Amino acid sequence: LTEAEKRRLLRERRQKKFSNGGASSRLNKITGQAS
Amino acid sequence: LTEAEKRRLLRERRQKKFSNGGASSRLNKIT
Amino acid sequence: TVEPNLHSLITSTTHKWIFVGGKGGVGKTTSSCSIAIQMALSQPNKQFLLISTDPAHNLSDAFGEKFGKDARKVTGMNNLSCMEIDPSAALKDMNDMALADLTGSIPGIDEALSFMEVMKHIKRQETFDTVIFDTAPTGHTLRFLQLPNTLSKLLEKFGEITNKLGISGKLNELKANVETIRQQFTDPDLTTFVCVCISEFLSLYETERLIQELISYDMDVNSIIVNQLLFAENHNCKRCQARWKMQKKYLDQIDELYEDFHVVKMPLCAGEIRGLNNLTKFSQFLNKEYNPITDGKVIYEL
Amino acid sequence: VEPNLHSLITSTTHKWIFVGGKGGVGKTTSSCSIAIQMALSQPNKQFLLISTDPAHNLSDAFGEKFGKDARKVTGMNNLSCMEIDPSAALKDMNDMADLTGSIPGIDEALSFMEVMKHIKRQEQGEGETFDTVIFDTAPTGHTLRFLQLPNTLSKLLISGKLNELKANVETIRQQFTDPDLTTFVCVCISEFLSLYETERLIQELISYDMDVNSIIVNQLLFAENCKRCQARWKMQKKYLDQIDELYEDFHVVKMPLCAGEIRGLNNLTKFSQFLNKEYNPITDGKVIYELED
Ligand SMILES: Nc1ncnc2c1ncn2[C@@H]1O[C@H](COP(=O)(O)OP(=O)(O)O)[C@@H](O)[C@H]1O
Ligand SMILES: Nc1ncnc2c1ncn2[C@@H]1O[C@H](COP(=O)(O)OP(=O)(O)O)[C@@H](O)[C@H]1O
Ligand code: ALF
Ligand code: ALF
Ligand SMILES: [Mg+2]
Ligand SMILES: [Mg+2]
Ligand SMILES: [Zn+2]
Repeated sequence: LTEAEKRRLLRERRQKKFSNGGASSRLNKITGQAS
Repeated sequence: LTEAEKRRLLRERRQKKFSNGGASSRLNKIT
Repeated sequence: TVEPNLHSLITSTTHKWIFVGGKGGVGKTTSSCSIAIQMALSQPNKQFLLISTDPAHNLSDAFGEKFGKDARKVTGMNNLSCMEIDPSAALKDMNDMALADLTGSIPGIDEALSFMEVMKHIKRQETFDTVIFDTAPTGHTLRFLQLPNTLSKLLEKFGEITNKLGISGKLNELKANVETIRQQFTDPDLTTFVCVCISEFLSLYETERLIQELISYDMDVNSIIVNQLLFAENHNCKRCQARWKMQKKYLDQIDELYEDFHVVKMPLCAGEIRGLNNLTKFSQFLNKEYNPITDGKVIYEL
Repeated sequence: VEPNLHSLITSTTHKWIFVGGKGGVGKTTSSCSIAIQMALSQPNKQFLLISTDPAHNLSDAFGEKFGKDARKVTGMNNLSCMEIDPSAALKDMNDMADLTGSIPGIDEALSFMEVMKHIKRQEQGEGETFDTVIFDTAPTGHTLRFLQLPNTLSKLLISGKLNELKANVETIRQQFTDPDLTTFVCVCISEFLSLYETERLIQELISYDMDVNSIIVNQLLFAENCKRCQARWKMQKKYLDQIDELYEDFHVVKMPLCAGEIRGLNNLTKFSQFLNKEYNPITDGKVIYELED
């Protein structure tokens, strides 16, 4: 796994976490788990 | 000193410290 | 000498406008919540409103409940409310009641909208008895506090353009409203600006410059909260002791620089301070000064 | 994902590096540190650190006076700092408006003009510009307004010289949205207010097509290696566990709370090493006590 391949994989992964309701889900995870 | 007297005095003293070149002086003593 | 607390302000029956400001992350939101709680608890018959002017709002996050563009009571308080100014909504409403997207993201729109909110209160003056502002960090709050002046000039210039480019009634209304605000903001019994800082060079120097700038606008400042203090002279680790030595070095300068001010020294607690209960507990030390010997256990009581 | 900024420090493509986050988390401290690391790593290149916080701290951080015109940091050959005083800048343009000097937003307007000025100098092959600019930004809320500006302006838009500004706005938008050219480094502390704010900030930046791939978690206690410290570390660790999960696709760079403030080239340099090679509490522990005056 070259650095170029890994850079590209990580980039796609980051973007995907914020797509398709993933954004609101992440926020709920933060607030939901707080006191 | 009454409550009102102390208030006016401090107001004046606070003001005096920044009057003329007071402000510039205060900056130098910090730096 | 000058009492190391905010008791006078907390019990004030004159103040209408209380700004809480200073450098980023020093505890503006924490302190402004604390002052407001203390005012509301000390003055049960008055109605208080805490307004956030930081575009990145934290009132909801600090109290752990949802506030927004419309003022709403803090759960567990009879006489304290919070409002987080909402630009999208504010402009949506203007657009409806008379583009609003593109001006909704123009730098400066936050300070503009916050000031407009002040203008609405003035016009209703002629509500809440006292408004506490949880302000944006230093740099942008100075822009807000310059508005009365910046604005009277812009309005004057706007009228000149109109004369040249062939309404006067509304400009005058606007100008008259700005004037009332300038008058009230520069009245020491009606408005004060409480500074918050930490005992470190970057905060101290910024606080001095902020205060000089405020005094030059004829804004009153007589109070400074020094937050997140270690008091490590009162089982403290090597890090705490070195850091406290630093804090004390600046605390000594603070004592001399601000001898004519209420300097209110607040402890770093053993956790973040959130929710009504913990904010109230912390807030007691703005009213009655923290004594590291006697009150030390409170920092573990969150 | 390596817990450092080594890839960024040694980048040969980046021209614009923003450093942002909630108030007081360490934006100025980190931006100086990142800038020092890059200048040390790339002696053949010239770096400019610009403060877009209207309440400037670069002069306070290094302990010498900067201003609207770039000045080299004492002890470096290839790092400079800039802090614009809007009232001065406007007076110089007038000579070459006190109304405008105190209009809310004037700060972001002039910061933006400086960017446009740099773009133009480069397009015109002026021999003396900087290769890379690092922005020490204001706290979150106003930094978002700044970063919204290319687009907000792009929509908004003698008329020729109007459209000349149009083309510049587009050029900036193109570069800010190019991950080889521009990146935004978040700084946070491991507490709820900062965490939640950071996630919201990142969600906004990504919606702007701004690259975000690195986060600095600052002021960490690492107390497992004093009751207050022990309790505060437990809190930090709780959020740190959330951070590790949330940002597992990011460079997450964990920085220690030092035994004093970090000011002056020597101290900032010493701190900065841990952006390049990750701090190891067991190994590097001694360093948090090695700050000079
Ligand atoms: N004295 C204190 N002890 C412990 N935590 C504190 C103290 N003052 C503030 N905090 C915490 O430090 C962080 C910054 O405080 P905050 O009120 O958000 O600052 P500002 O509003 O000026 O940005 C928050 O996480 C808050 O919980
Ligand atoms: N890791 C650290 N250890 C000790 N002091 C720190 C650390 N990071 C920042 N500081 C200090 O904390 C304060 C806030 O940092 P600063 O860079 O001004 O923040 P921001 O630019 O985000 O407002 C400053 O006094 C700075 O010297
Ligand atoms: F308080 Al700052 F950058 F100085 F957030
Ligand atoms: F970081 Al702040 F008010 F939340 F300065
Ligand atoms: Mg705040
Ligand atoms: Mg800063
Ligand atoms: Zn300790």
